[PDB]
Amino acid sequence: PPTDAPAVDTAEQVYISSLALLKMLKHGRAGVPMEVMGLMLGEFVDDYTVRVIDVFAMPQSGTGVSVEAVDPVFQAKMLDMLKQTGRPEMVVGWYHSHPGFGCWLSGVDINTQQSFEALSERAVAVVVDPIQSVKGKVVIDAFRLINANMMVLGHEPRQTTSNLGHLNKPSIQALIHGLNRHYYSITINYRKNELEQKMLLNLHKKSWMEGLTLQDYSEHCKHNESVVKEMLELAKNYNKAVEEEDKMTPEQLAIKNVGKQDPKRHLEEHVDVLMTSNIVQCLAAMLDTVVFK
Amino acid sequence: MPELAVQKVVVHPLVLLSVVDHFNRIGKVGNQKRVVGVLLGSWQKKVLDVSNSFAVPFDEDDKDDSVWFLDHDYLENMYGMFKKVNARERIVGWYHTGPKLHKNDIAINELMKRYCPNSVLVIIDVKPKDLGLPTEAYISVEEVHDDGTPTSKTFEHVTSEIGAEEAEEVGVEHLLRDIKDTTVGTLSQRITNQVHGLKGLNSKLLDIRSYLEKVATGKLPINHQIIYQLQDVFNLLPDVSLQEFVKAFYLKTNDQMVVVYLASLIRSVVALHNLINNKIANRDAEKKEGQE
Amino acid sequence: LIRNNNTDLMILKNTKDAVRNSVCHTATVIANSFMHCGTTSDQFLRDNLEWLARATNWAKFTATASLG
Repeated sequence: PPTDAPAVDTAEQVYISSLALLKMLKHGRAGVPMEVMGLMLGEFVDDYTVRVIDVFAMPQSGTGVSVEAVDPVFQAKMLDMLKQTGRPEMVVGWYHSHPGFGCWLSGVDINTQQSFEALSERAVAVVVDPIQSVKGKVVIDAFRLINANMMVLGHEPRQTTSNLGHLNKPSIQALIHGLNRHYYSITINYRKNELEQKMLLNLHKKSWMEGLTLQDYSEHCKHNESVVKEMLELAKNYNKAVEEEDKMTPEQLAIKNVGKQDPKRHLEEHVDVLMTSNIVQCLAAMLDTVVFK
Repeated sequence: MPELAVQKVVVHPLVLLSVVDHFNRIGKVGNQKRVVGVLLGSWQKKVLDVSNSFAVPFDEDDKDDSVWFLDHDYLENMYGMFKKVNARERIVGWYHTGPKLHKNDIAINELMKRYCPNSVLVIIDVKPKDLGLPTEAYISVEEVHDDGTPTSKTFEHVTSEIGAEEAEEVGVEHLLRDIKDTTVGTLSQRITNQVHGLKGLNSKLLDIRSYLEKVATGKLPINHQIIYQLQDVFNLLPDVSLQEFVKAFYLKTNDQMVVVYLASLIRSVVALHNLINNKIANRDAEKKEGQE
Repeated sequence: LIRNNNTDLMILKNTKDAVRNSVCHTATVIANSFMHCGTTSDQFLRDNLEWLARATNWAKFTATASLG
């Protein structure tokens, strides 16, 4: 070469701002049966990092992911309406849900993204599973198609851009020709602002909650009554368990899972609710005696 | 309202994040400014469940109060844009980024009311500082007064809080694994509620004290109503039935201990039996530690 | 270093043969960058110019630096 040759190598990452993610989850779970889709608005820094700052849905038809209610006039109209708010943003990608199963791209899925590849060259297709994502990590990947033609022509070991890694499996269905023929795995990050963090952190307005109140003292004796009688019932069975365990080997006390009502587990289960209650039950009365003295 | 058609206004976290994102959209040199959006939501009882919101181009003079602009046409376009994406998303009110109320607000409340009666304000903060929730909800009612002054559009406070869905829940969950709050167990959690509660009463009362001190001197014309209510406060304080109350409160405590005693005792016995189990497992592990 | 290279060049031919797939190509062409440090030996490159053509974008940045 007398001049540089085409290049691609890149550890592509997506920042999804704490705002966006919540909208993708919510709106995406709206359509468990018929998955929704949405445009992704934000900026595009250097060339290693997509910055999705915000998203907004698109309408649909009533069968699935049609692109006859993915009107060019919808996204046109909206883009102008968000310029007049104060968002000089452009389309960077398109996300949808594949609820209930693995974060992969289907034939129509692939094909669709191909259109966002002609219209624009920088497109990440981001995937959210509002069902499985529940509680914990939040299953959410990202994918970008890869030129299958160039792969056939000898650039098959030349679709390796320099990404980091962490391995997947259940989507090896279409990821064995996905990761290794049709698309690949981008990696996801977040940006935990301190203002958003001090905002969400709020979940209780207590200046009228506990400590300025306390349950009804006839509602509270009817509670103790019940528990401290259940104590008796469990107690008896507890003696009957302490005679048994002595005369048996731990394999038979191991598989003892018929009527869990007998053992310690329920005297602990109780005492920690009872106590709790009551202690504090306890302090609440005293504290108010001085506070509103 | 007198109507039982409003009471618990419940705002989901993504709204909070949405107004806090809107406050930095405008935020160039147009910051230090009230910014306003419309609240989309659903409701069917004593609730106004807020879910979605989107900024509406809004301007306001910084010394006048009749010079405010709000692109209601923009609303009658977007409102339909979002309806076309989710049915069941009427306009249940509109939010105003604080820090507190402005005389101008009532005016706005009637250019948003041309859509939905019952519209509410939801003052959200752009600065974490309060220890209660950054979400106060007002309604535009009107009343008559014993003094004989003409009817008015005032603003009346209704209780507020934030709720969630499974989606919302999970996103927030995910965003607070840095600031862990789950290491803290039950018992201590509620002691926290009872100290953090005094942290509220303290500053609320403090605010009333600054107000009373404000009219007494450094004059600020008296509003008989405030002082009225402020009398009911000092009649309601628990006092006049002192001796009897004492003799009773002591008794109910006595009970409370009786049951704590029992609790801690059982707890002890059970833990000790646990210890016997350890010792015997240790002897039988010592027979194995020998052998070959 | 030049007068006493005591290392076997038949070990690195098995590692060059086995794995020249994807990033591994870089890895091997840095093994030499340490296996012949200071001994001034570019016989991995003079006699095997096929991997310099196979070299990606940045494997060309770590093949011109293996001579420094």
